[PDB]
Amino acid sequence: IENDEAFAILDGGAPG
Amino acid sequence: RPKMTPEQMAKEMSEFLSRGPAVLATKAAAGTKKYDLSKWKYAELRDTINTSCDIELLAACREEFHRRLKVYHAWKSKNKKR
Repeated sequence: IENDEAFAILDGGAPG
Repeated sequence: RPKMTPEQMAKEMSEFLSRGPAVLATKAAAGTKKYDLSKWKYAELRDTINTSCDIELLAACREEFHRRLKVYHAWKSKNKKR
């Protein structure tokens, strides 16, 4: 969950 | 894929930014930020930068890395605090 969010931030450029 | 942890990816981004700093204080920033790189994967950006033959593109990737790193730090702040 949280780890996935961090990955998106540094991968998909997501806000988190 | 690199399968690198969030912290590991952030460290690499910082190293790239330090290696080739981009103030963008000049008007060169305009017309470059318009590029959409936030949709490019970390691995894709890494390869793009290495294969980048244009200064404008290089700056674009640097900008994406900085923005991505900023968001990452903010996210960690939320989980770490508040």
